[PDB]
Amino acid sequence: MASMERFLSVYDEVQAFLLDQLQSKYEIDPNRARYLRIMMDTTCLGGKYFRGMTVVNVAEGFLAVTQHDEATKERILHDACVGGWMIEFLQAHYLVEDDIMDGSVMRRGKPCWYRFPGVTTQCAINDGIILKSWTQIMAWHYFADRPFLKDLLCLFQKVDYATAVGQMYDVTSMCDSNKLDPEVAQPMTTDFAEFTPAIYKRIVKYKTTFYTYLLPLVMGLFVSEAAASVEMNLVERVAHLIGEYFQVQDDVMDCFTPPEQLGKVGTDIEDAKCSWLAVTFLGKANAAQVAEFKANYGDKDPAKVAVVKRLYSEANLQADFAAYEAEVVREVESLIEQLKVKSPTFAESVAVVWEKTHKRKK
Amino acid sequence: MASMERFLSVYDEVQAFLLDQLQSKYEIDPNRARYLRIMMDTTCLGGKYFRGMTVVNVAEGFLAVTQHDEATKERILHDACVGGWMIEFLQAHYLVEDDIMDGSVMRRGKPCWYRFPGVTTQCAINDGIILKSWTQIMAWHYFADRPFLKDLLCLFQKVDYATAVGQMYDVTSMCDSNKLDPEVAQPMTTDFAEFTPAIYKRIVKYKTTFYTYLLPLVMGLFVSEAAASVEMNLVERVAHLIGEYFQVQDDVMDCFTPPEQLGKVGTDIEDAKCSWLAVTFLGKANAAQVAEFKANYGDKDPAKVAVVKRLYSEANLQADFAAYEAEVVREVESLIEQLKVKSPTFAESVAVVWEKTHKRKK
Ligand SMILES: C=C(C)CCOP(=O)(O)OP(=O)(O)O
Ligand SMILES: C=C(C)CCOP(=O)(O)OP(=O)(O)O
Ligand SMILES: CCCNCC(P(=O)(O)O)P(=O)(O)O
Ligand SMILES: CCCNCC(P(=O)(O)O)P(=O)(O)O
Ligand SMILES: [Mg+2]
Ligand SMILES: [Mg+2]
Ligand SMILES: [Mg+2]
Ligand SMILES: [Mg+2]
Ligand SMILES: [Mg+2]
Ligand SMILES: [Mg+2]
Repeated sequence: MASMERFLSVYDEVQAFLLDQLQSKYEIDPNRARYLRIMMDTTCLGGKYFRGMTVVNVAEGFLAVTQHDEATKERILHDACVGGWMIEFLQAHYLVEDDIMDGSVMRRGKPCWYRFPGVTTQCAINDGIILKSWTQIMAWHYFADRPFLKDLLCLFQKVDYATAVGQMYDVTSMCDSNKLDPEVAQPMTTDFAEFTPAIYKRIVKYKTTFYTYLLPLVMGLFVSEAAASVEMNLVERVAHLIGEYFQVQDDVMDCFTPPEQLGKVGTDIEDAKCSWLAVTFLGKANAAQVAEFKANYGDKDPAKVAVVKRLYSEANLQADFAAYEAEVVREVESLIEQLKVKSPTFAESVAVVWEKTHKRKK
Repeated sequence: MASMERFLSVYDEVQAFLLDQLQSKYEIDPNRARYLRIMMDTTCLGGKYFRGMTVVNVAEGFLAVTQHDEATKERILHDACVGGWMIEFLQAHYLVEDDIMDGSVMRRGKPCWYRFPGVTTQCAINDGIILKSWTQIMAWHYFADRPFLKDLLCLFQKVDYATAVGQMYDVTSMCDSNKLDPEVAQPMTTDFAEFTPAIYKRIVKYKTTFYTYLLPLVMGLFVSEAAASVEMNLVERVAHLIGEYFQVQDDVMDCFTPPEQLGKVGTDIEDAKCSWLAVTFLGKANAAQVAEFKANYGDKDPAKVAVVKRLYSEANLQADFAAYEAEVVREVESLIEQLKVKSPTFAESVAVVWEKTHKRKK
């Protein structure tokens, strides 16, 4: 509501500072400033801002149940917005490199940045790297003399690294561990032995949950100086859980949601990704169903994709997702309940985060 | 050399720390731990270690004239090495992405990281990103209670951003600035109107000088708690001057130093880089020489590349270089003299940095 407007207003402020500074300190010319402005806008906007708005929400929750002088209310909320944009830009960074890494065509209804007619792949790689650097400029500039600066940055470091590590689990999830070797070329897996719930869970824990859930939540606490007033173990546990469900949704939608609605084009089947559908399929498939899977998965051929998708339809995975959903709903409620004990209001924020995640169709 | 091996010993400490942390905190498996170990070795080792050793030298220079407890001596020298390695991992990061962006084949006598038989481009982009995250994991781990932690991290960020911006100038140095529009396909320059000394200076200042000279020198002062005893404006001026000269050498070597000596294969001509040779050549070429250049520059064909090299030879470009060097000598020497005023030992450290840079053959 008033929350979204404030968040969006801050972007313009952040962008102005960044681009103005490129002029006065970095000798940028008008056309390259425009290039980076459009880059920023394309890769940072048009998402649903779940991450960014979570830190705002968490911050709002503590303001509402307490009393603050108007000045201190604005500092915190502005800080929450800047923090949120740090996260949004960090995802921008990830999505840029990820689309290149996954050979994707579309993101958020437009071409992937690296596929923009005037954008070279080589430049896109560096653009992505600029996006992450931007998070650091904005933290030092806006949070210069904040008590939480050191904790915020340290946490940002840890989360970004966990995500880089997860991306390598993800991007190497179709290879055989025992044949993984920089010196020797290696084909994708034939046995699919490493398509297990445990291995799947580990990829997702790192590539997704830390920066999508833990960071927005804990960052919200940081700007409020309210970390102490929650059971951090619970925050961690609820972030990993909602985070995992989030990625399961993403994996399902990759296959089943029309691009016209999703805003992106699926590549999981073609890239031989250890997705939730593939693992769950191998969890229930008979001998003939497995054999057909192995002969068709991980190949660009549009016909072979249809054989996998057909197999996915026949195995009632759509319904296995419901049984997973139901299970997750129980666990989330359980953790929300446990969060109410020390912080009834943060638990409400987590409830909101959950409902948004639960109800999304992207 | 003894100090070299002492420096390398800290690399083993850092590696062992990173890798052990991946096992105990990141659920890494032995095989991926191996992969990342070899990635680290290939990307971080085999260079001259100029950047890393420079921070060791700076610190050694202050220790010789200052009063410290022996424990404090050991700490400063260990910090020096760790900081040196932060910088070497930062270059590792830049070199991995840069070799992808420039389409290069060889780095430090071996294939570029992305050209390793079992590496692939998509995980190489991420490996590169991992390298930079390591610099931050290092900083936070080894420097946690250090008074210079905030200054070091803040300088590191700015330097990193500077470089990223510089890579953006570099990678778009062959487009007409007016044609720079992400919406519209990007044809290479035909007039070469932007191959001017001032435009060349801008690229180099940002892509090279900050991370190659400024960062290690100031790093040496931070870990030493010796920043107050230098004129920082002098440090900046000398860093940018020696840094530019360093890059000039690199551009010359790209074309003239045989790959067996250089440890890398030149791509500047192929990529249509705004290199020193191109800028200098275009600044003295006659009408026919310009024409033939325009007809052959920026193409992969080895016969084309040969003509540009043939043209460069006839243009007597080693004579422009000797004239550039002779003046750089004057100016560097003048800055070293000025540094002696507040800091004779730092001045001497800059003379050593310069000496090594001046007669490097790769
Ligand atoms: C972490 C994942 C699964 C990438 C997609 O994130 P979103 O679908 O939340 O992307 P936007 O809201 O930013 O578009
Ligand atoms: C080539 C440039 C200008 C980047 C630095 O490379 P170096 O020449 O310092 O490479 P290593 O010593 O790290 O191999
Ligand atoms: C950590 C990077 C997040 N990646 C999410 C993507 P993926 O499913 O993990 O490749 P996408 O489905 O949005 O392209
Ligand atoms: C950060 C940019 C430094 N890269 C140096 C390279 P370039 O000449 O700038 O591409 P190389 O010649 O070592 O490949
Ligand atoms: Mg993807
Ligand atoms: Mg991906
Ligand atoms: Mg996906
Ligand atoms: Mg290069
Ligand atoms: Mg380059
Ligand atoms: Mg070069």
